[PDB]
Amino acid sequence: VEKVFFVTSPIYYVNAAPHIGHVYSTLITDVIGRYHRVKGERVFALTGTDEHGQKVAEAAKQKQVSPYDFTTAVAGEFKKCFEQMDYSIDYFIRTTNEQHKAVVKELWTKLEQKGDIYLGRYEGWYSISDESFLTPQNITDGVDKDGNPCKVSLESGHVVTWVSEENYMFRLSAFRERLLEWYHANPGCIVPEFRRREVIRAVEKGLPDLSVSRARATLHNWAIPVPGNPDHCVYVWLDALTNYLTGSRLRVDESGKEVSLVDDFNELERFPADVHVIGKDILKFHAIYWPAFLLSAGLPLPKKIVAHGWWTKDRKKISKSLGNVFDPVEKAEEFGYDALKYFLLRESGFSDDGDYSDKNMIARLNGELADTLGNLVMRCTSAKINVNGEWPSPAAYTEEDESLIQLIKDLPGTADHYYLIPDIQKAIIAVFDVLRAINAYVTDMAPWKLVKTDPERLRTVLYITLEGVRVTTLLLSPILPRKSVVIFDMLGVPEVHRKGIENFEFGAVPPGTRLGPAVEGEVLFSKRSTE
Ligand code: MET
Repeated sequence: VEKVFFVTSPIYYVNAAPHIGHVYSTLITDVIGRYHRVKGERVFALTGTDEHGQKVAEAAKQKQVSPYDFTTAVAGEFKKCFEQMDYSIDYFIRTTNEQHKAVVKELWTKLEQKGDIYLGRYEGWYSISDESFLTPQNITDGVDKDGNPCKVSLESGHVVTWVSEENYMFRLSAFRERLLEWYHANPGCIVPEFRRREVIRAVEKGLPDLSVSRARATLHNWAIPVPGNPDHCVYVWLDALTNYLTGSRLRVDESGKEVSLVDDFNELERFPADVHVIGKDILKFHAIYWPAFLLSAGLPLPKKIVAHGWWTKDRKKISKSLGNVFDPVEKAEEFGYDALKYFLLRESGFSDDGDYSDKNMIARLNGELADTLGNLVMRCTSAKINVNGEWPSPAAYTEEDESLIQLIKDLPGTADHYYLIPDIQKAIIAVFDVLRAINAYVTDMAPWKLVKTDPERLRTVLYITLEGVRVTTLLLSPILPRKSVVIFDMLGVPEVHRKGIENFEFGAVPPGTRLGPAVEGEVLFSKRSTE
């Protein structure tokens, strides 16, 4: 089936200013989308803010201003942050959006008409901070804003409160068997595999029904009224997850504003999501609740959920209160935007909780970006080595030559598979293995000596090196969007050859193609010292 490739980030709570986690989640969403665009597919990448709920309402009361004003301000900080980060997200959705509210009421009504919503009670623990229902097994003793004996979440250490309310209940218990068939029928639907095994384990045990409304007073009336019952507000998470459906139904003008909400998702060809990017902390909502609502509603399920780990800086937890900040915009202004993105995507894979340090950041920048990639691009474009500033016509290939060409021919297929898992770390590693090999070959052939000893041999070496750099750069273009463009400009690659699977093939740029012009004292990535 040919559709718009639909990739999403979570929509983030606006209780506080944007930080590394949100930037990271959205970066992953952005990269996946960028990769599919270079394959020449239609893409719709979505991000946004989760604006209702007790959490956010209470954060706005502590700042002493109205929820409308608070949400709008912090939403503006998220937008500015994501604009500053230089993503290519197609739409930014806000749950306060009036068209989103409409979609929630449709979905709610669908679940009701299906017989999957009844009036009951929830008597149990709740984490306001995580907007999450918890069982006694998932709580323990801790301390509060005072240092008094309270209870807290085992998942996140946030304070939990006991809740005893008449609530509308969704019949989650009835979807155990269908969710299990879904996980087994699609054994790559949740990534990484161990997180997938976690979900199955939990659903195997049993599922209780889920509260999907709350008494209106508890939410400080900052939520979507339940259709036909204004005493209840819709569960912030049922509201939030619906953003994926809403976004799938919004037509967006060139400027980025929503102009229209279609009746049927099939109209825009986006739903269901091909990949939901999320953090491990919200897996249950996406892998258990969401598919269950969708099955209830008769809507198609997503194809993949990819769930990633948390970040630390210098092996310490990130918190401005604890005196350990990690400002991405600041670190990007220092070391470069593409470099920072590279590091975040290279340093840790999804199954791990990565660790930033200035030490390790400078090591990768210098080692991989400058010494391996940058160095190689300057060599094959240098006036010393490439005396005509053109793509030379290759002569006969040696066996060594071919060993390298084979690695390059194989690289796209391999990088492709990793991008589609998705496993961006392994895609990057694959590309740089090929880059290390090209460097080894260039050291080995010593083209600088060939300039005078064997010009005919130089043509071959130089052509392979150029083509290896082009192909590796193309495949890195979702990771280094701006730098890939500089590289292609230096290689003088025509625009048409900078995307499309046609240009994954070795030899797509003809000999005779002219290099771009040099600039006095230019460098791709410049090295930073070890303080
Ligand atoms: C439907 S994704 C909701 C995610 C939630 N607002 C968070 O910040 O964790």
